[PDB]
This record gives sequence, structure tokens and C-alpha cells, in this order.
Amino acid sequence: MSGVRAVRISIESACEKQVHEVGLDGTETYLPPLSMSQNLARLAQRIFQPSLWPWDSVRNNLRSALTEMCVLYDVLSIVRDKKFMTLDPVSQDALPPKQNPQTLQLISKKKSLAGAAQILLKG
Amino acid sequence: RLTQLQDAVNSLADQFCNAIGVLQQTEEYAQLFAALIARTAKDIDVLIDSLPSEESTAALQAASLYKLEEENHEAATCLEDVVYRGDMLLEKIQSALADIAQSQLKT
Amino acid sequence: ARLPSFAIPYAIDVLTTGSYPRLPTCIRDKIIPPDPITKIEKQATLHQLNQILRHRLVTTDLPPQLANLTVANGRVKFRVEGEFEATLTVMGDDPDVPWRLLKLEILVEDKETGDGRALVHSMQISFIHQLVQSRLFADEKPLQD
Amino acid sequence: QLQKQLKEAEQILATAVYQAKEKLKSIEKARKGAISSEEIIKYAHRISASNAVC
Amino acid sequence: GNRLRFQLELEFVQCLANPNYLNFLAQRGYFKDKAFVNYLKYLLYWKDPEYAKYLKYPQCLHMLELLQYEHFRKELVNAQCAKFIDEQQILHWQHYSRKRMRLQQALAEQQQ
Amino acid sequence: LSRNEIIQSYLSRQSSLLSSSARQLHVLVPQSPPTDLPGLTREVTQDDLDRIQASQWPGVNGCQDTQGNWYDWTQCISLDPHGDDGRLNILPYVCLD
Amino acid sequence: ALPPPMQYIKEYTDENIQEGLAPKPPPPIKDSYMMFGNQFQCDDLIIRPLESQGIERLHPMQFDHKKELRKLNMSILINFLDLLDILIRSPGSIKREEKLEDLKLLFVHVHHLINEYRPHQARETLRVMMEVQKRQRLETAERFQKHLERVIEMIQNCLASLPDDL
Amino acid sequence: RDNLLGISWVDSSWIPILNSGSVLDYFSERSNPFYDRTCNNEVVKMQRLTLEHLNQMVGIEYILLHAQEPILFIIRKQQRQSPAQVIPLADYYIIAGVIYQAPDLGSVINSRVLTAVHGIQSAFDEAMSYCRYHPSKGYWWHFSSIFQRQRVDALLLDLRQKFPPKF
Repeated sequence: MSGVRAVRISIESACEKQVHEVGLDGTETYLPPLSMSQNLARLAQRIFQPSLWPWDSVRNNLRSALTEMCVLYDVLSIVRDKKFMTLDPVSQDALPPKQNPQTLQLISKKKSLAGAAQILLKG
Repeated sequence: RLTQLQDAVNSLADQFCNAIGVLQQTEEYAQLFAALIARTAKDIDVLIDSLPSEESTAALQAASLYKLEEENHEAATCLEDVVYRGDMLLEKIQSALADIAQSQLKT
Repeated sequence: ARLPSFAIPYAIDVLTTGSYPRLPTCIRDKIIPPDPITKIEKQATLHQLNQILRHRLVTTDLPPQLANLTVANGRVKFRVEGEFEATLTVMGDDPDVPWRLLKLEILVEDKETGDGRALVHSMQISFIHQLVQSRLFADEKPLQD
Repeated sequence: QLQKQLKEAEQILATAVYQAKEKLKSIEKARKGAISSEEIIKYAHRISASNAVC
Repeated sequence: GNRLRFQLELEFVQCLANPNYLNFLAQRGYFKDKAFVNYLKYLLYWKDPEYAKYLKYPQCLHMLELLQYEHFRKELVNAQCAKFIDEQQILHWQHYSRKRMRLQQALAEQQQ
Repeated sequence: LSRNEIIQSYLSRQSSLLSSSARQLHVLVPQSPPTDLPGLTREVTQDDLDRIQASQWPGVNGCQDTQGNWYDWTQCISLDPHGDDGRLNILPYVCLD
Repeated sequence: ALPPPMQYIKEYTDENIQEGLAPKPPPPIKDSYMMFGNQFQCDDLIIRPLESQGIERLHPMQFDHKKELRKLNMSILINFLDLLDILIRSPGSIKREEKLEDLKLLFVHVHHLINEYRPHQARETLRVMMEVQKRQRLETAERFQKHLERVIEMIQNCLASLPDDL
Repeated sequence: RDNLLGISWVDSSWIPILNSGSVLDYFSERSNPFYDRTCNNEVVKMQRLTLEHLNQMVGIEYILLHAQEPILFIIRKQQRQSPAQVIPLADYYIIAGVIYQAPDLGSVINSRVLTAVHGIQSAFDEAMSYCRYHPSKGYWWHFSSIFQRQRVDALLLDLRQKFPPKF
């Protein structure tokens, strides 16, 4: 009754069946066949894109640029119609409270020409 | 089982609340509500008539778990001792099949 | 107010072992790549395969013409010393597994006709690599075929 | 014939040796009773109070 | 103090069981730093029973192990990853419970 | 909260009845004055441990029922307490997968 | 307000940016008060807190759960019938509030008894499961024993086979 | 306050209590950065069961524009000069209890194009690095048929006819 005494109770792992994959709308999947006799041959079978060792960086960068382009195009095509979208022009005005433009332009031109000059000189 | 019992107790109340609500808000409604309440009440009774007074759970629980630990140890030993000797069979009996294979290939 | 069911096998798996045996494993199968076997089991499977190939071999009717076979620890190395060389092997269970015709080297190698070259385009050799192989995957008289 | 015989009897043997080695490797080897009729009940109360793994 | 360290580490490990927070950290670039992998390796002390005794949300531990594979952190930057993992987690949870219940009830009703 | 539509009310009956559900009812269990630990201070009588493992104990290892069919904790009992076609199905107490 | 989806990684990770041996070790098992989530979740507690804390107790210490649950089921049906009786006589009578409060009190004692049953079930589960495990190990051992005899049966079959060939 | 377009504000406790007028109320809160503690929308939080405060006298106000019952609730910020005179300032849309500011057409297009052109420039710089091509008739690597095949093809067709392919 009172003052329960806990003893060394050993319990075995309850791994009788595993649910490798769980689908939507129910439908349980018991992929694990629990075998070894065939697992030896399965392991004997064992006994990143095409190549993709050189130019991997270039490849990925261009892919990402293409993806951004595509996303913008998708949004523009979704505005092309009134299907799940809008275009109401809220009479606003992007007011920039600084001389951002001039400075921005200057710095941009400077660094772009730096790159150009560098390339030319190197060549 | 216990979750079903809790849900049944909560529903027993559901048919009370619902019954009174209906009343404040014809004869067939009261009849079905009464039948519903009586049915679920009898179901709760027969479900309670299941879980027992119970006993042990320690004194017998502790003794049983200790015996089970001892028997698990002895059964592990028996199954392995069989297993060392079981695997022994396949070990050099497949090498006996390989001796036969070697003698056949050497011909 | 309702109190619910205990973890029970779940709590047992938690307190004793840590590897959660619940939910889906598809997480690891789809996201984590498998770890490769070391020489210990690489060559171990190699020799079990030697044994099974030996079985399949003693089971068929190898041609008496030549059938120069060496296990080579992974390949029967069917070699005529005449103009053909093939390496057939099995992929699994002896009852119904097909064969694999990995190599199709042509032995006819004359130094008087073909100087510093083979004797036939590799592409034509690779055509018998998918042709005789598809013919032996029929599983009907493959060694003779 | 003897080879077919060895193969069938010993495929049975591989399965039995495998029950035994599932044993050797895990079941019937660790046999640790550390923590049981105390902490697990506490964890019972714990995940019952936590309806996310409950 | 060590008490605040313990409390913050417990909260962080219990919070790691959230796929949304994992995708947050992966996108923000915290995983790419070689400091976070060492912090994760240090966080493995929760597998001990004395430390696991204080874990209210146990779903984290298994997840933590995956974070050590070094391929789980390179991926998961996608939102579809968090989508799929939370889907499978909640599916396992709810379907296990309610499917056991419904299977038992339906079999008991049909056999009668 | 008005509800009370014949259709809305009719849905309530089916949902409530489904969750809940010649006697075919479980055998009445007489109360035991001594329990295995506190009541009989019998502590562990090896006999009790042997009885729980293999013998039929009416409430420690199972539910007797009427008609003699014996249902163990893992098994699900189908019984018909009301005098009607509908039968209460009691799901397993343990439900060990 | 100002707070975002929580402050991002800080403090322990800053510490962790070291090498070989420099990082701090794990914290000790604070066996006291902690703050997981928002609840304190302090250690050293029971499983089913007594109903005496927070509410009245209408049941004596004999507590033969099976008999008292049956009485409480009866009190609830009879109290519902009395609530209908308050509706016959005076809907506005003060007792209506008490009857509505008394029926709720009864629904709560049933849940406390159910909470006694859940450990009665935890204790029983800790007790069994190893009984099923015990039987499964003995049966698996019997299968091996029988398989080995049958393998020895195959051995003797092979002996018969040598005369069978001769 | 750096960029209102790049801020999102929420409250999980408020998310269960949400539908129509509830949305106006949530926006009305205060801590939401979009909501101003000045203007007229602050004084509607002070007023009770007001039903026409935006018209007769005017000022900055927030009004629900379009509503989907479960999640979608769009809010518009208007500045009225007089009754029956409305000037739209901005639009804040709430998806799944998460408030965002509606991006401008031109501003969104331009910023995302800048992100795309920067990626293209990084790719171009990598190409210039790996390319080089040596000036002296070389390339910066750092970065047939023997015509005996007609008889081989005849033999291939012969073995095709002899050993037919079996799918």
C-alpha cells in the first residue's frame, strides 16, 4: 500500500513493428520486413548531380538567379488576371528623406568601374 | 478502456445538459433523450463493473518482477548457449560444403 | 479535468534506450545518406558471393567446348582462349535471379592485321553487352545462350 | 541431393541462429533494471500533462 | 550560475524539437558556424537518464541525433522540409493514438 | 444555440450512441476484504505470483463475463447489457500494440 | 510589441566558439525549481494530486473505488432528477445554484477515481509485459531447441543418405 | 522601424480569438508597429460603439477592406479630407494571424531584380575567374571509327536475328 518499494525491473525495447513511412489521410505503411537472410545479399549489392565536381558554385548561382526570375514572373502572371490577387493603386508616395540617390549613384559607379579597371589591367 | 469510461461519464452529462436545453427551448425528443441517458448510464455501470478492487501491484509486483528478472537472465543464457552451438553448425558445415566444392572444382 | 493514457512502451523506450523507435523513419531515409561498409564486410560479402556463384555454377550445364572458369573471388571469368571472353555473375537468390554480363572482351587480337589497336569498335562490343545480357536475363538456358 | 538437404536444413538453421544472435547482440544481453516502478510512472504523469507527445 | 545554464539549455533543447525553430536557425546561418556543431556535441549530455528525467517534451532527443549527421543541417533550410517533418510528426502522433482507438472499437463492433 | 431542428437533434442521438455503444453481462465481482499487500499482509505468497501468471484470477488477470467465456486484459470484450440488437464493445484494457 | 520570435542564438554558443579544450561542461541536475516553457514544473511531486487540495471530499478513506464510483453514478442521476424538481417548483429558488454546483462536484470525484485507476493501470503494466516477454523468450528457445533437433534430424538424414547412395 | 515592409508582428494568444470585428480590434491593439498611437485610430480605441467616426470630421483611420472568414483579413489605411472623400494610404494584409504590409508593384519588382542581377554578377565573376584562356594559343586548364565497323554491325544484326531480345 503506502510507501511503494521500487525494485530492479528490466523491460525489453518494444520494437515489434516500425512505421517507416506515414501517409496522409491515415493509411499506415509497415515497410520494415524484419529480415537478415536476404539482408546479406542486400548489403552485397552495396559492396550531387552528373559529375558536378567542377563549376559547382557557378551552376548553383545561375540556378538560384533563374529561380528568382521565375518567382517574379509567376507573381506577374498571377497579377495578369484577377484570380486570387489584386492591384488596387493606394495613392501613396515613396518619400526618401535624404540625399540617398546622389551618394548611392556615385558609390555604385565607383565600385563598378573599379571592377572593370581591375579586369582590364589583369588581362 | 479508461478513456472510453471518461468519455462515457462526460457524455452522461451531455445528455443531461442537452435534455434540459431542449426542455427550455416534442414527446419523441423527450423519449429519445430518456432512452439515450438510460442506455449510457447502464453502459457506464457495466464498464465500471469491469475494473476491479485489485491487489498486489508491489508486494506481488516486486516479487514477480524479481522472479522475471532472474528467469530472463537464465533464459538469455539458455538461448545463447543454444546460439553459440547453433552458429557453430553453419560455421564449418558451410566450410564442409566449401570442401566439397573445392574437391569438385579441383577435378 | 479528464486525465489521459500513460506513455507505457513509449516511456520505456525513453528511459532505457534513446533511439526513438516511434513516428516515421522516412525522415532519415530521405534526408540522411547511408554509411558505407568497411573491408571487414566488403570482402566478407565478396566470399559469400564466391560460395553462391559456386552453387549456381555446379547447378547448370557448362559447355564442354572450353568453359575456362576461375572464381576470381567475384567473377566466374568465362574465357575462351580463342576469340571470346565474358564474365557472368549472379545478383542474389539461386532460384530465380538473372545473370550479369559485365565484361565482353573479344580475344581475337592479331598483331599482323590490327597494329596498335583492337579489332572491332567498342560500341559494337557494348551492343552485345546489352544484347547477350538481355538474352541471359531470359533465365532460359543462359550458360549455353 | 545432400547439398539441397544441407541448404534447407541450414536456412532453417540461419533463421534460428539469427533468433539466437538477435539475442546475443541485444535482447537477453543488457538486461538492465535501472529505473522502473517509480520514474516511469513519474514520466507517465509527465507526458500525460504534456499533450504534444500525448 | 550553473542553474541558469541548466535552465537555458533545457529550454533550448526542448525548443529544438520544433521544425519551425530549426528552419529559423538553418536559414539564419547559425548551423554553418563550426561553433554550433560543437555546442550540439556538448548538448548530448541529455541522453543520460538523470538529465532526461527533467525533459518534458521528449521528441527533441532523437531530433538532436539527426543534427549530428552533418547532412541534416546542410538541408532543412527549405520550408518544405519543416512542412514535411512536422506533417510526419503530427501524423505519427495523432494517427497512432486515434487509429489504435478506432481499430479497437471498429473490430469490437464488427465481431459482435 | 437555438438548434432543435429535427435534423440537428437527430445527429446528436447517433453521435452520442456511437461513443457509448438475456444479459451477457460480466459476472458480479464480490468485494475482497484482504488485498495482496495491505489487506492480507500476505506480502508475496509465491502462490499469488503463480496464480497471476497462469491461473484464472477473476479480477487481477481478467474479466469472467457470463456464458463462461473468459476475456484477458489484452482481449476486447463484446457484450450486450441492454435487451436490444446494439452491443457494447469494451476495447482492450492494456492495448499492447 | 518590440519582442521578435524570441532572441536568437547567444551566450552558450559564444562560449562554445573555442577549440580542443576550452568549452564549459554540462550543468548539474538542479533537483529543485526550474522554468521550462512558462510553468515552474518543479521536481518532487505525486501523480494524482489529492482532491482535498482545491475542492471538498464527499468520500471516506475506505474509498472502495468500485463501490463509490457506482454510488456517484447514482447520485448524479438522482441529482439531475432533483434539478428537474427545482424547475417544477421554483426556477428562481437559491437551491438552483447549489444543485448546479453539487452535480459538478459529483462529476469531479468520478475523475479523481479514474485518476486512481490510471496508476492502478501503470502499476499493472509495469508488472505484466515482462510476462509476455517471458513467454516469448521461452517459446523462441523451444523453437531453437526443436530446430536444432530437426537440424540433427537432417544430420541423421545425411547419415541415411550415405547408405542410401551405397 | 527600419523598413515597415520587412516587419511581421503576431500574438499566438490572440490567434484563437479571431474572425471579423475581432480583426479590427487586434489591429487596434497598440504594440503593432503599423498602428499609430497618434492620428484618429487611437481615439476610436477610446470611443465606444462608434458607427461613422471616419466621415463628418476626418483623419487617419484603419478599416477592413476584404475578409475571408478563416484567415484572410485585409486592412486599408485611409486619410479623409471630408465625409465622402477618401484617400488610400497603404494596405496591410493578415494571413494566418500574421500581419504583413502589401508590397508595392514597382518597389517589389525592382528589389527582387536587384537580388537576381547580383546573383548573375557573382556567377559572371566565377566564369571570368575559371575562364582566363591563355593568350599564347592555350587554355587555362586550372579553371571515332576504325571503319571496320560495317562488318561488326552486320554481326550485330546477325546475333540480333539469332538471339532475339526478350523483355
